[PDB]
Order: sequence, then structure tokens, then C-alpha cells
Amino acid sequence: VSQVRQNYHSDCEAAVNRMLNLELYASYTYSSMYAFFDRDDVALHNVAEFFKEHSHEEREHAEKFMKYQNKRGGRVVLQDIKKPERDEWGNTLEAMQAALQLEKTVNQALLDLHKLATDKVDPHLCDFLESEYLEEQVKDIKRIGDFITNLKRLGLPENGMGEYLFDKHSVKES
Amino acid sequence: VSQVRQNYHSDCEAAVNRMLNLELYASYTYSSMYAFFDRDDVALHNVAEFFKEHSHEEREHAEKFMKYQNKRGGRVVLQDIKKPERDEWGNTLEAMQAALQLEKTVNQALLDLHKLATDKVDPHLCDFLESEYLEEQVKDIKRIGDFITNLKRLGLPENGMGEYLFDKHSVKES
Amino acid sequence: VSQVRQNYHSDCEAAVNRMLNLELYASYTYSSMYAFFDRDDVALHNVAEFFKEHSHEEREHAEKFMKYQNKRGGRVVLQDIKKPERDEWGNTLEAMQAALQLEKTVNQALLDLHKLATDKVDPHLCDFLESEYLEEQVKDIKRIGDFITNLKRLGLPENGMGEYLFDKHSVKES
Amino acid sequence: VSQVRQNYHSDCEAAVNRMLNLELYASYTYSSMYAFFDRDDVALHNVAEFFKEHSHEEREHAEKFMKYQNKRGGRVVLQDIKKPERDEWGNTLEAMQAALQLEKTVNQALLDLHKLATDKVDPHLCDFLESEYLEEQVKDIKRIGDFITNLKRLGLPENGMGEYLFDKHSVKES
Ligand SMILES: [Cl-]
Ligand SMILES: [Cl-]
Ligand SMILES: [Cl-]
Ligand SMILES: [Cl-]
Ligand SMILES: [Cl-]
Ligand SMILES: [Cl-]
Ligand SMILES: [Cl-]
Ligand SMILES: [Cl-]
Ligand SMILES: [Cl-]
Ligand SMILES: [Cl-]
Ligand SMILES: [Cl-]
Ligand SMILES: [Cl-]
Ligand SMILES: [Cl-]
Ligand SMILES: [Cl-]
Ligand SMILES: [Cl-]
Ligand SMILES: [Cl-]
Ligand SMILES: [Cl-]
Ligand SMILES: [Cl-]
Ligand SMILES: [Cl-]
Ligand SMILES: [Cl-]
Ligand SMILES: [Cl-]
Ligand SMILES: [Cl-]
Ligand SMILES: [Cl-]
Ligand SMILES: [Cl-]
Ligand SMILES: [Cl-]
Ligand SMILES: [Cl-]
Ligand SMILES: [Cl-]
Ligand SMILES: [Cl-]
Ligand SMILES: [Cl-]
Ligand SMILES: [Cl-]
Ligand SMILES: [Cl-]
Ligand SMILES: [Cl-]
Ligand SMILES: [Cl-]
Ligand SMILES: [Cl-]
Ligand SMILES: [Cl-]
Ligand SMILES: [Cl-]
Ligand SMILES: [Cl-]
Ligand SMILES: [Cl-]
Ligand SMILES: [Cl-]
Ligand SMILES: [Cl-]
Ligand SMILES: [Cl-]
Ligand SMILES: [Fe+2]
Ligand SMILES: [Fe+2]
Ligand SMILES: [Fe+2]
Ligand SMILES: [Fe+2]
Ligand SMILES: [Fe+2]
Ligand SMILES: [Fe+2]
Ligand SMILES: [Fe+2]
Ligand SMILES: [Fe+2]
Ligand SMILES: [Fe+2]
Ligand SMILES: [Mg+2]
Ligand SMILES: [Mg+2]
Ligand SMILES: [Mg+2]
Ligand SMILES: [Mg+2]
Ligand SMILES: [Mg+2]
Ligand SMILES: [Mg+2]
Ligand SMILES: [Mg+2]
Ligand SMILES: [Mg+2]
Ligand SMILES: [Mg+2]
Ligand SMILES: [Mg+2]
Ligand SMILES: [Mg+2]
Ligand SMILES: [Mg+2]
Ligand SMILES: [Mg+2]
Ligand SMILES: [Mg+2]
Ligand SMILES: [Mg+2]
Ligand SMILES: [Mg+2]
Ligand SMILES: [Mg+2]
Ligand SMILES: [Mg+2]
Ligand SMILES: [Mg+2]
Ligand SMILES: [Mg+2]
Ligand SMILES: [Mg+2]
Ligand SMILES: [Mg+2]
Ligand SMILES: [Mg+2]
Ligand SMILES: [Mg+2]
Ligand SMILES: [Mg+2]
Ligand SMILES: [Mg+2]
Ligand SMILES: [Mg+2]
Ligand SMILES: [Mg+2]
Ligand SMILES: [Mg+2]
Ligand SMILES: [Mg+2]
Ligand SMILES: [Mg+2]
Ligand SMILES: [Mg+2]
Ligand SMILES: [Mg+2]
Repeated sequence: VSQVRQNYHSDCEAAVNRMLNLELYASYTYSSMYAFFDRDDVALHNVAEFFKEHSHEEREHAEKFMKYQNKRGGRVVLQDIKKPERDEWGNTLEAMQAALQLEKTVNQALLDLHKLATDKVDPHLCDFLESEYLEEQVKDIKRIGDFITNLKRLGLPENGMGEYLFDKHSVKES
Repeated sequence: VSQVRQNYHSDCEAAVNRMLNLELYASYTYSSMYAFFDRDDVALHNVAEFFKEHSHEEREHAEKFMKYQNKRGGRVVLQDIKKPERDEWGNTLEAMQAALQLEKTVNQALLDLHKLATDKVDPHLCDFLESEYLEEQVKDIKRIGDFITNLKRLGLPENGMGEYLFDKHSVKES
Repeated sequence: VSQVRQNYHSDCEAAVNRMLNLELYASYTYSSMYAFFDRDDVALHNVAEFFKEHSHEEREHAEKFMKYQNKRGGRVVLQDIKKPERDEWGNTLEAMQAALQLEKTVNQALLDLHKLATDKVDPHLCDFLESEYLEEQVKDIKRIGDFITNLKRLGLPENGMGEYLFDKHSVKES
Repeated sequence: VSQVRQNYHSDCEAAVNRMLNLELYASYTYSSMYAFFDRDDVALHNVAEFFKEHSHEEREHAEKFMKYQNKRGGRVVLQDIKKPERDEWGNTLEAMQAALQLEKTVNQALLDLHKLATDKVDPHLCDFLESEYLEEQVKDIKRIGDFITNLKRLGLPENGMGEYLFDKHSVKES
């Protein structure tokens, strides 16, 4: 084994690799949403830039797992990054609903990894997840939920003026 | 009696304690409104922060009565702070209507205390109410009335776009 | 359930509401201590301001639980804030002893909530308590214990000069 | 009558002259206390300077009544300023007790003048007293009461160390 390895279970090492892949998958889905809202026949540029920023965040999340793996003496093993589930995202409401589900999927994987780390008595991995992932996850889920509530209030999907107003007032001006 | 006490009637001392409690009650009601508008299924954050700020203002009002009591040689006597009348506040219009009524209730108590102070020939207490409470009360009542007029103009409760616009333009961006 | 809710047990939601109430109760007790030490026949103004500051801290603690509740998709439910156990607090030693007991009561409730969160496998709630509450609690308990030791050294309750000196040197000049 | 005179009763004019004299009397008493604490066999210089400052404040109070009289078209009429009741003031506790009584005597005269102004339906004079005199009076009475409580706590009159400590910590370093 690696000269640095201590209290790091093979199962946790493998699960970290799977989590890395999921972060990259999430990044790619957000990239797709960016490209969709940038289309000339969609043209909601603040929404597009919101998703582009989140795509970058998720890739940073992935890189943090790579660094973590090496710090513990595990070995990064990469797999294909699967393309997103859709090629087009409907409108801001449909995209935000998909984002909420994606964030909850990522959250569940993080919680499952915490359970595994707990089972294998790995407090360093528990701390890493709690300090770097779990709270930012709850914050993102809350933000997207708040957005969905406002999109519904604004009459999405039917109310185009509502969708226009959301892009101008609810997401940061880019 | 207290060595500082002069021209301070027992009835006024007691009424100041009751007014202190009412300020704390008002604070707590505004706290509840803050928490409601912060819910993910309500998500009107500028409205939420408006009510949070008012909750802090009312607690400051209460503390000013505590200080006043001691300055005159009266004794602060606290009672339970009753929970607010509602657990959920409907929407921005319903909440603002409740706020208007609350501010008028507080105003009536201040006016009643002024009547008592006048009856007991206590010009210091009259001045305190006039200089620190009565005008700020009229200003807050006017502000909330103006808000209600605009919420009705915007089609509340039915018009969700109107409610969204109020939160963006009528209350301070937080 | 709330669209944001994930891995949040009803028992934990309820316990967070109870903890919120306890924070408000603690705030109110400290408010009472402030008013007592501000009396003309007590007149220990640095001690008074110490308790006023702690009253504000506890209310901030309460507000942080409200925000937490909403972030997780729980619902804030408020109850009456009970008045403090005493109307007068004796002297600086008696008040500090009551403060120590209060801080230990709050600490026990936080520890009990951590046990519940652990039982329900909620690492986000565990992290929240550990990162935002448990250490600041230990620090406050240590500070108050240190104060009590010094008040006893200074000859409280009998030694009025000792009590005067504590207010001038041990608590921050306000 | 004076070309400016309007709604100013002769009784109020006379009472303003009497109040002016009382302010000058209070100033002179505080001057005497200053000189006493400046004695080489008393030598409490921060206490001395406290009383000197208050002597100046009272003379400013007197001058404000002179200005007021002329603003309303009344005529300033001066009488002898009687010497203080004592030639020596015992110690810090005795002096502060005399100061408390003096401030309450001045306060009673201000309250009596407010009653007269009310009886003669003079809202300008009522406002003047409320805005310029009554609250600063309550503040000074509270401050002196707080001092007396602390002097007693410090073991005055017998405890010379207590008296020394009061001069160093309770009154401003001059
Ligand atoms: Cl290992
Ligand atoms: Cl181990
Ligand atoms: Cl692997
Ligand atoms: Cl496959
Ligand atoms: Cl999808
Ligand atoms: Cl598709
Ligand atoms: Cl998903
Ligand atoms: Cl985090
Ligand atoms: Cl939003
Ligand atoms: Cl609509
Ligand atoms: Cl705008
Ligand atoms: Cl009285
Ligand atoms: Cl009177
Ligand atoms: Cl009462
Ligand atoms: Cl009741
Ligand atoms: Cl109501
Ligand atoms: Cl309700
Ligand atoms: Cl009401
Ligand atoms: Cl006002
Ligand atoms: Cl408005
Ligand atoms: Cl409408
Ligand atoms: Cl859940
Ligand atoms: Cl789970
Ligand atoms: Cl509950
Ligand atoms: Cl009960
Ligand atoms: Cl107690
Ligand atoms: Cl009691
Ligand atoms: Cl307790
Ligand atoms: Cl902490
Ligand atoms: Cl200490
Ligand atoms: Cl001792
Ligand atoms: Cl006239
Ligand atoms: Cl007239
Ligand atoms: Cl005259
Ligand atoms: Cl004579
Ligand atoms: Cl005398
Ligand atoms: Cl004499
Ligand atoms: Cl006198
Ligand atoms: Cl004043
Ligand atoms: Cl003092
Ligand atoms: Cl003594
Ligand atoms: Fe992520
Ligand atoms: Fe994410
Ligand atoms: Fe108020
Ligand atoms: Fe108010
Ligand atoms: Fe706009
Ligand atoms: Fe607390
Ligand atoms: Fe505390
Ligand atoms: Fe004066
Ligand atoms: Fe004076
Ligand atoms: Mg090797
Ligand atoms: Mg392996
Ligand atoms: Mg495929
Ligand atoms: Mg842990
Ligand atoms: Mg953290
Ligand atoms: Mg994030
Ligand atoms: Mg995320
Ligand atoms: Mg995340
Ligand atoms: Mg937000
Ligand atoms: Mg007494
Ligand atoms: Mg009474
Ligand atoms: Mg009830
Ligand atoms: Mg005013
Ligand atoms: Mg106001
Ligand atoms: Mg108000
Ligand atoms: Mg008010
Ligand atoms: Mg306005
Ligand atoms: Mg729903
Ligand atoms: Mg439940
Ligand atoms: Mg009870
Ligand atoms: Mg920490
Ligand atoms: Mg603390
Ligand atoms: Mg604490
Ligand atoms: Mg604490
Ligand atoms: Mg320390
Ligand atoms: Mg003429
Ligand atoms: Mg005349
Ligand atoms: Mg004579
Ligand atoms: Mg004033
Ligand atoms: Mg003054
Ligand atoms: Mg004065
Ligand atoms: Mg005065
Ligand atoms: Mg003071």
C-alpha cells in the first residue's frame, strides 16, 4: 500500500472515485443547461450564466475529491462521464426542477458516503464531507427550491413575461 | 421607594411594564413573519428581511422602556411573551394587513399610556412617548398602509407576478 | 413534504423548534439580568452590559435555528417565551451562578439534540451543532466559571468593594 | 408690553426669573463642593472636577433661562445668589447625597413651572422645559443615585480605600 495510507478502507477509496464521477456528471449536465439557455430561440442569458457557474463549481468539487484521494493514499480511477439525460431543457422551470433533482441525487450520494465512512470508522472522511460538501449542498438545494417557488408564482411554464422577469431579477446580472 | 423616584405614579410604572411586554410581543410576531417568508415554499426574501428588521426594532423599543423604568426608579417586571396569533401568514398582503393592525394596537397602547401620564401630571413620561414613540409609530403605520395599497394595485392575493414585483421593487433589496 | 426536504426526521424538526424556544428563554433571562444591574440601587453597569450583550447573542442563536429549520424544509413553530425564574438577581455572584446553570442547561439540550441527530443519522445537523453551537457553549461556560471563581476570591457576596472591583476590571468597560 | 410678547403670562415670566436664580444657586453649591474636594486635606481631584463641571452646567442652565425670557418678551430680574447651605461637605458620600437632594429640588421647581405653564396654556414654555430641562434632570438624578449606591457598596463613610477607589474609577479621570 501507499506509504501515507492510514485508516483508509478500500470501500471508501472506491466510493470516492464513484463520487468524483458523479460530480463530473453533474458538471456536464449544468454545461448542457448553459448551452440551452444561450440558444437564440431561448435567450435567457442570466439563467444560462447561472448554470455555467454551477458547471464550474461541480468540476471544482470533482477536483477536490481527486486531491482528497491522493492525500489519503488512494488511487484516482476515472470512468466515462455520461452525457446528460436530456438534449434540451424545456424552459427555466423544467431546468430548475431537473437541477433540484440532480442536487438531491448528489446529496444522497454524499450522505451514503458519510454512512460508509462512519461504518468504517473514518472520522477524517466524515469531517471532509461535513466541512466541504454537506452544508454547501443544503444551501444549493434551498436556493433552487426558492427559485422553483418563484417560477411557479410567476406563472411558468405558460407566462413568458414571468419567465423574462425571473431572468432579470432572480439570478445575478451577468 | 427608590432614591431617584420623583413624580412617578405606581400606575404609570405598571403601564410601562405592560407596554414593554407588548413591544416584545410585537417583536415576536415580526420574527414569525420573517421565518414564514424565508420558507422555501414562500421565498420572498426582501419581504422576510423587512419583517426581521422590524422584529429587531420592536425589541429595541422594549429595551428602551426597561431603561426608562430604571431611570425613573420603577422596577422592571417581566411576563411571558405570548406566541403570535398565527403560525403561517398566508401571503404578503395578509401579513402586511396583520402588521398594520399590530402597529395600530401598539399605537393605541402608547396613546393610552400618554393619557395616563397626562392624568398623573407626568410631563417627563409624556415627552418620552412623544419624542421616542408616537411619531415613529405614525411613520410605520403610513409606510405599511402605502404597501397595502400597492399590494392591492398589484392584484394580491391572486396575482403572483404582482407579489413577486412588490418584493423586488417596494421593499429594500437585502 | 417540502421540495427541499432530504434526510430530515420529524423528531429532529420538532427538537429544533424546542431548542429555538430555549434560546429565546435564555435571551429573556439575560435581559432580566441586564435590567436588574441597571437599577439605581444595584448600579453595576459593566455587569449589566455584559448580560445585555449575552441576551442579544442568545436571540441570534434562536434566529440561526429558524434559518436552519427552513434550510432543511422543516417548519418553524413558536411557543410562548416563559418569563425568567426570578424577578431580581441578588448580586453579581448569584447572577453569574444562575448564568452558569442556564448555559449548562442550554448545553445539555444541544448535546441531547446531537444524540437525536446521531440516532437519526443526520450528519448535517450534527455538523451544524458542532460547528455553530457546541464550542461557543464550552467557551461561555468556562468564562462564567472563571468569573465565579474570581467573585468568590473577591469576597462575594459580603465584600462590596470586591463586587465593585469585579465590575471595573473583569468585564469589558462599556 | 414688549412688541414680541404673545401668550406669555406675567406669572410665568416671574417663575422663569425664580428658576434662573435657583440654577445660579445650584451652580454656586457645586462650586463650593469643587473647592472642598480640592483642599489638601480632602484631595479627591476627580470628584472635585466632577463638581466643577456641574457648576458650569448649572450656570449654562441659568443663561438659557435669561435667553428664553428675552425671546418671549419678558424681563430678566435678578436677585442675590444665596451662599450654599454648608461650608464643608464631609466626604464624597455626604456631598453626593446633598447633590441628589439639590437635583431633586431643581427638578421639583421645573415640574412646578411646567404645571404653571400648563395652567396658563403656554405650550412653548412646556416644550422648552420638556426639550431642554426635564430629561437631562432625570439623567443627572439617576447618575448621582448610581454613585451613592456605589459609595455605600465601597463602605463610605468609614472605608477610605473605598472612597479612593471611587475617585479613580467611577468619575472621569481629569
Ligand atoms: Cl489503511
Ligand atoms: Cl484507526
Ligand atoms: Cl474505483
Ligand atoms: Cl454504461
Ligand atoms: Cl432530466
Ligand atoms: Cl431531450
Ligand atoms: Cl438526478
Ligand atoms: Cl459544506
Ligand atoms: Cl428566488
Ligand atoms: Cl400567470
Ligand atoms: Cl430594476
Ligand atoms: Cl414618586
Ligand atoms: Cl410634581
Ligand atoms: Cl407590573
Ligand atoms: Cl394568559
Ligand atoms: Cl393575525
Ligand atoms: Cl395559523
Ligand atoms: Cl393586533
Ligand atoms: Cl418618535
Ligand atoms: Cl409602498
Ligand atoms: Cl391583477
Ligand atoms: Cl426527509
Ligand atoms: Cl440518508
Ligand atoms: Cl414543534
Ligand atoms: Cl406551561
Ligand atoms: Cl434562577
Ligand atoms: Cl425573584
Ligand atoms: Cl437553568
Ligand atoms: Cl461553536
Ligand atoms: Cl474572570
Ligand atoms: Cl473578603
Ligand atoms: Cl402676552
Ligand atoms: Cl393663545
Ligand atoms: Cl420677577
Ligand atoms: Cl433673604
Ligand atoms: Cl446641605
Ligand atoms: Cl458647614
Ligand atoms: Cl436641596
Ligand atoms: Cl432635557
Ligand atoms: Cl456609578
Ligand atoms: Cl467596608
Ligand atoms: Fe457537487
Ligand atoms: Fe451541485
Ligand atoms: Fe414598537
Ligand atoms: Fe412597531
Ligand atoms: Fe423591473
Ligand atoms: Fe444560546
Ligand atoms: Fe448562552
Ligand atoms: Fe440646572
Ligand atoms: Fe443640576
Ligand atoms: Mg512505496
Ligand atoms: Mg481497493
Ligand atoms: Mg449512453
Ligand atoms: Mg461526527
Ligand atoms: Mg461548515
Ligand atoms: Mg454550492
Ligand atoms: Mg451542489
Ligand atoms: Mg454540491
Ligand atoms: Mg436566498
Ligand atoms: Mg434606598
Ligand atoms: Mg406599584
Ligand atoms: Mg397560549
Ligand atoms: Mg420627534
Ligand atoms: Mg419605526
Ligand atoms: Mg412601530
Ligand atoms: Mg413603533
Ligand atoms: Mg414612503
Ligand atoms: Mg410543494
Ligand atoms: Mg413532524
Ligand atoms: Mg408562568
Ligand atoms: Mg469550530
Ligand atoms: Mg458564545
Ligand atoms: Mg452560550
Ligand atoms: Mg451558546
Ligand atoms: Mg478568559
Ligand atoms: Mg415698544
Ligand atoms: Mg409681571
Ligand atoms: Mg444668609
Ligand atoms: Mg428630549
Ligand atoms: Mg445634565
Ligand atoms: Mg441637573
Ligand atoms: Mg439640570
Ligand atoms: Mg450610568
